[PDB]
Amino acid sequence: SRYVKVYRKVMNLQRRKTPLPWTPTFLEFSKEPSVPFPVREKLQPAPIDLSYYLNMEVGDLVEVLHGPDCGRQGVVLSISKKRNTVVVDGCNMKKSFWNPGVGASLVTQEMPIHITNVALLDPVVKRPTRVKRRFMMNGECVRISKLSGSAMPEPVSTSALRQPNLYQEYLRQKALGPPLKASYARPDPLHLKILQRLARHISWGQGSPLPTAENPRVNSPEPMALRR
Amino acid sequence: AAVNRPATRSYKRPLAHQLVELHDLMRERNLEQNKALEQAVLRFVADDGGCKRRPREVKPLLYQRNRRYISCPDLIPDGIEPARPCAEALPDVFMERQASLVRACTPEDLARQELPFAVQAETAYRRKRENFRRLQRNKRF
Amino acid sequence: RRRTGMQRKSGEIHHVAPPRDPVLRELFAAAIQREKDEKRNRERRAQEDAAAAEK
Amino acid sequence: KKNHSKVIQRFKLTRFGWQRLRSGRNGEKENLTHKQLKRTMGYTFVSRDDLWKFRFQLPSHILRLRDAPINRNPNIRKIRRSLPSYFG
Amino acid sequence: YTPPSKRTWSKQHNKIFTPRPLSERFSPHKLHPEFEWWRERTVQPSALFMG
Amino acid sequence: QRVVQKRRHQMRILHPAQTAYVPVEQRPPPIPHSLTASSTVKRLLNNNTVAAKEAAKRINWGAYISHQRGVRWHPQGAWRVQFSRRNHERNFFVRCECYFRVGTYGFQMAKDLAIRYRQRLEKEWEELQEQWTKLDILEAEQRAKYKEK
Amino acid sequence: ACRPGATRMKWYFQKPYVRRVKSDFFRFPLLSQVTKQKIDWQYHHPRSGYEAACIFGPNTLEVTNLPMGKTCEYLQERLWRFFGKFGIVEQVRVLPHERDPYQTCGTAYVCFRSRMASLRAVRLPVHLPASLHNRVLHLRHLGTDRTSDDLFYFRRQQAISNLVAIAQQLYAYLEERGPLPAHRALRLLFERSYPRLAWRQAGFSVRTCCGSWLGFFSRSPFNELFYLARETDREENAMLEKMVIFPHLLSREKLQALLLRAGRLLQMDLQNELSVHWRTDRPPLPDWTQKQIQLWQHQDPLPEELQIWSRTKDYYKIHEERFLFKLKLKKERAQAKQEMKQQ
Amino acid sequence: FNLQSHKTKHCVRHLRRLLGRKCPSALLVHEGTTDVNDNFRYATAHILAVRRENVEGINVYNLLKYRQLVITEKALLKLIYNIQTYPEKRGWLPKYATPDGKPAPAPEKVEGWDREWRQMKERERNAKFSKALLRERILKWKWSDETKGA
RNA sequence: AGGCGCGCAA
RNA sequence: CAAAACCGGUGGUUUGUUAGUAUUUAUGUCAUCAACAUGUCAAUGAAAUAUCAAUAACGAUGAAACUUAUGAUUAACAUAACAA
RNA sequence: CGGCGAGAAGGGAAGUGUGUUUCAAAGAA
RNA sequence: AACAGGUGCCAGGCCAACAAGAAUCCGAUCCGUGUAUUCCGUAC
RNA sequence: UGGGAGCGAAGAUAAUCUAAUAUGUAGCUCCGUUCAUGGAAAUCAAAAGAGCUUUCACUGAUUGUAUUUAUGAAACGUGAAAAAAAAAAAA
RNA sequence: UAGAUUUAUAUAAACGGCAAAAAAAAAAAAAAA
RNA sequence: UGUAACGGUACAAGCUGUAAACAAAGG
RNA sequence: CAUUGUGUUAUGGUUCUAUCGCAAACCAUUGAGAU
Repeated sequence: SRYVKVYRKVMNLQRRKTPLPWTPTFLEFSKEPSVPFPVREKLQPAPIDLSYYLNMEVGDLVEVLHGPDCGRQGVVLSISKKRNTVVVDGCNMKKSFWNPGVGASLVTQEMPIHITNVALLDPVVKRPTRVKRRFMMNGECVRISKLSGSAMPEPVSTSALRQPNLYQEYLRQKALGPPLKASYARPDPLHLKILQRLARHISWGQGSPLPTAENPRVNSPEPMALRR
Repeated sequence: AAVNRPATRSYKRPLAHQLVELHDLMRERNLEQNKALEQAVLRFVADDGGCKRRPREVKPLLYQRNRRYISCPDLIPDGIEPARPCAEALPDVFMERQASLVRACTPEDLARQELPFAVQAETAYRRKRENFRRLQRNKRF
Repeated sequence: RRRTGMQRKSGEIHHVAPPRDPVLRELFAAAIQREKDEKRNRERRAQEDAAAAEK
Repeated sequence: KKNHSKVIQRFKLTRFGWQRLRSGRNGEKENLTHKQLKRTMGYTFVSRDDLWKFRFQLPSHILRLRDAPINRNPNIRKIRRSLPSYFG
Repeated sequence: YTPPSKRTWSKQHNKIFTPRPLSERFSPHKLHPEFEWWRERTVQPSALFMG
Repeated sequence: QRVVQKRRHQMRILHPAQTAYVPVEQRPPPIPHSLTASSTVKRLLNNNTVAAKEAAKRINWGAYISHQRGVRWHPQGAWRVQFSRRNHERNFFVRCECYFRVGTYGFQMAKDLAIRYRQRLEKEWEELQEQWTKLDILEAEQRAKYKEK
Repeated sequence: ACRPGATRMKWYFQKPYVRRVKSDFFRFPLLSQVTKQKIDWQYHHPRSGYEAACIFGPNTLEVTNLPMGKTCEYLQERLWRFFGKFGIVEQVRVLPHERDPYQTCGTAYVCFRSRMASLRAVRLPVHLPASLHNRVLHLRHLGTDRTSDDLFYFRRQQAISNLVAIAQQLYAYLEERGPLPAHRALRLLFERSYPRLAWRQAGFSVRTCCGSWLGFFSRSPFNELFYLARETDREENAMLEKMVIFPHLLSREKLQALLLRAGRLLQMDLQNELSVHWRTDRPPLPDWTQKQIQLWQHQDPLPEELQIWSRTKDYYKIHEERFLFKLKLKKERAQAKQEMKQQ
Repeated sequence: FNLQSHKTKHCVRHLRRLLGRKCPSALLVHEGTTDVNDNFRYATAHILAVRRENVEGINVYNLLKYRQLVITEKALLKLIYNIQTYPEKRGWLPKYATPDGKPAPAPEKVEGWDREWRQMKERERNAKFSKALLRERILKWKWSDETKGA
């Protein structure tokens, strides 16, 4: 069929983050105005943060309900309220990349799971449950699970949960660029300092001759001077 | 040209000691004031030989309409105000200022016209260099 | 937010922190005090002119 | 653009015009004389009356017609040699 | 028509099938209305004998 | 493919005629183009024949040449005198369309009178320009005197 | 496009399990040493690891480390082929993955006809090729607890390195002290044990790579370095007690090449004993049986007569004369070559 | 365009001094690195009558839109270089297929290279055997049916 | 990268 | 030949001043189904926290009123007043 | 002043003259 | 000139909690965010 | 879902009509869209070479199929985008 | 997140043969989705 | 999730659930 | 050149629009946090 190509083009226009940045160059003008914008329906349900109403916090034990990790149990490490997504320990191991540090050639790590695909676990029955916040007379808050009526254990602490995020380090290094030459990366502090002194003279010398063994005198820079 | 190249495996760049030695040779031949050499030194120092790296930053040309405000006092010496123009308005260029804008040409003017673009660029570079100045404060006199 | 929130006279405003170096710190303090002194000079001149006009 | 794959097969574009074979090339020819047979097996040019068809059947192959110049300036005519000057 | 490949020529019936969630394609980072997340499920007994 | 058709004749590619440059110290003035509007001259030019080419040599084309700007020949059978000027600042627009007819005066006499007419028009125009400059200076003097008060 | 058949298989990288809070059993339960999975006292039962013995009898081996991306039936056939080398295999079973019944969890059970066959089979681990993810299958006999020797390959690699070092040492000693008697020269040679490389008297690498010092000397390329000359274990000792080792005068490059060659040959010897052929000491198989064996791994090409219909009408003339004649000419050429092979 | 103060009022006063109090609008052209500084970028950010541009973004549209053009010397030289070297970049000028890219010397002609042609023209200039020469040419030469080449 | 054109004279 | 980020919080810009708007039933049909009814939530006015006084007249407020303010707006079309 | 050579499947395809070229119906993000 | 909202209609300086004019003159009948002139704020 | 899978029409062009086009389109059933499709050569090519897969432009409306109507993002190839192969014998 | 929060929307599928009544003794019993 | 039926509320195109617009001052 | 017509004006008739809204993208800042 002779329409698949144009259909794919117009559909990619729906995902394009137009306008994209464009570097000016002499006698060249951007095509961004000619690129059309994506079309969307603006009358939709308002944003919500489902974690607030579900009483789900980092450090809670949850079970993945659907997908290739069905039945797997892990501790929540991160919650995105805007995306209503959750990172679960050892689940959705989808993001693999060249190792930015020491160890094996490749490293893989979790990816967010939508909060609706996950459920809190009852401490006694260990099945999907619903957690409600109750308040005592003094104002102490207690999270109670529907299935057994048990109080939720305190979330695992950030100190225990912490792990480095190697994908962000990989992204940082990639943004920096390809690896440097070993010779270029070798430090040369003495010659660098010589060049830095020369650069100081070049930038702030106002075109005075460089010092020599014959005349090492110090040339006084001129001030801007007021108009009179 | 090369100091601006990336320091990756596929580029040819001078090393720091090579730049120092080249500067020394030009100094011995009384060419240390070379514009290209000076600019190469500056660009090399700016990046420390290309070892300190940052994402490509673009200095803004326009700002958003209702941007935030950064409040800072005038960091200027005392008793200083911008200079004031002479009179109110200059005479009309076409109606009264025609004679002042035209002058008979001379061989010196022809020579200045015939001067080359490299000489013009060096003149501009050295002029900016010499005129890079600033206003002093009381404790600097 | 002016689209969904209240009306506000002032946008987001930031005041520069002072420099750590003592010399630049002293110069910055001098500049700030100069701004304050100019404002107070305006106010005092206004008061003096008001009194003179009253008399 | 789009060209006619059938029309293209019967014609050849040259620097002097479109060329074509002659109907009767593949027909009965026992009663033709030698002159007529030579002309029949030769070639000829598409008539100017049939060129408008090409404009739409073979868009990608254009022959730019070139007739003789038509200049009515009296000074270029042979009678100008009998005049002491030009007309202007 | 797309000719099959080494990985694609074998297929199961749309309704009579062995469920294999490990290999079935899924997008866990999206909301799926078909699963009715809002709807609460009943916790059945985990062991039964004689019904 | 944009193939330019070419014509061949006697085993050569035929081209439009094209002549070279013949330097001339002083090219004489052309015979007026107004003659080509006459029926006789039009037929002479349109008939490429021996009789036409002999009549062309018998015709005295030099009598129609005017050595005066603004005077020339018209198919009327007369000498046309023209003089056009536009002065917006003084609101003065002149267009002379004078005819000196051969039937009325004579070929040569009409030519002479037309030339004299054009010369007089030029002289009057010069004098009028001088007078306008003088009047303008006077007007400036009056405006300055008024502003004195 | 549609639901996936057994041709489409997926698996994902397993994150190593870390009990971040040692006391929090609810969120970081203990692993079971038997099942190597998190303990679930609520919904699981204890397993001793001998349950399959009651199903498959005493002559049973448990196989572990089986790879992903393979059907349980394909793996069963492959394991049957491998373990047929030791005797009659009554049965082979491969446990499916909890999350994909078409793939394996990594465990299998092999039931043998004979105790001796099972015991012989358990001795060495099973090294698989790249297509099987280069996995080394670990074997465990359910009736005697005997396990495979998972370090055999790397211990033999260390032994080969030790043998090369021994050859170099002996050549250096001969170059320094000249010809030496065998019983005195052999005591100057040392090897480094596996895996921590502690110095030892060189007597184990020789017997694991060659079987004896005489074998070491008589097997190439060490007989191009050394020359034994006359002036059971008892015979070996007596025979060595009356010899002198003489060197073959070599250059550095030749000696280095010889050492590399010795390493390569010993490596080949190591690979042979792990890739022994599965048809060894077995009767020939008919052509139909061989085709059935092949079909477990490869499918024959579809008939060209059926294939011709795929030539799209948009650009092809189906059943075209020149194309069909080309097919006939190719068939004739193939038949002629086969006739030449027959004759 | 290097300024020592970020205050809009000082830059407004400088612009008024240079261009007067009746300037409709201005386009300020600079290179970006050492021709102008962040103080200038801050000061001009609220002068709605002026627009800052780099040398790369100069257009007939900008020049027509903004009444005045205020250009630094460095930016002016950069613009002049770009304008003068654009034809070479776009390939509107001839190349010489030499390692240096400059023209090579024109060789001399071999003596008598056209003597036979001159003699043939001299023979044919008699022109009295016109039909005979025409028939000779018809026999010798053939019109080509191709559209490219001879 | 590619496209069109590229004297029939000398 | 010149020049050389991730998860929360807070605002702004663009989409979008250049584009459009979509949630409730009156009415048809056996049913599938079809289909922009009735200006606006809103007297007028910027303000009713300017409609007070009052049988009537003169008054009050208001820029404009018992009214070209106590709903506005062509033509066709409806009625009158004035004119030779 | 480089020497008889470092385990390359006996199978698929390519003109039917295969002396030659290419691939291995067998594996991961 | 998009230096946004509101204030009787077109307001950078009247309100809007952080800058800056109750600025002056001229307006049929009320008002003016309007015309003209001018001062001031702005890393908004 | 002019994306992918299955089944699968007629009004319209052919100046009737058949093929072909429409079109593998509409309706119907099923996937649910870059965390996807697909995929690391028993590939393509010439006697030189390229190097999984994918996207864009050109080659080109060319070579093709249809042989009254039309269809044709062909193959090799060229210039770009993106770049990846395979952590992994146990511990 | 102080509490409370009726009824309908035919749901053992947070699940697995298909097939009426979200899942029905074997067989009769039949399928491009 | 979304929607609706009844009921309460100015007998309603709004709000709301028999606690039907409000607890924030408890051993 | 009518009181059965016309000219001019007046009164009716008459279309109904008062933002109850404004990222899922990008820019800039700022906490926690990693290096």
